[PDB]
Amino acid sequence: ADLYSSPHDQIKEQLRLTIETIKERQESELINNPEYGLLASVTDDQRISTL
Amino acid sequence: QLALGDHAARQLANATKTAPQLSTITPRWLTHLLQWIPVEAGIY
Repeated sequence: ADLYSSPHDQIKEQLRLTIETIKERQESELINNPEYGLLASVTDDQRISTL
Repeated sequence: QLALGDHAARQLANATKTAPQLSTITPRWLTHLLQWIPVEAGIY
């Protein structure tokens, strides 16, 4: 962090990439979370199958 | 004893205390003589 930070800040770059990964994980959780996910939340009356 | 002694009298007195002295300190002439150049990102 001290030595290799011009023209780019190393800590900020690492934080940005990690936050991107975290946001992708959040998108995954919104769908596949076992207790609050959409797929778990749908009801049997609202579930249908292809013909 | 005619009067109060120096050993007893010092208990009311504040000593002058120096910062600790370090024997290994040297003038370090070479650092003063050299010319120092800044590097942008640790590479030269």
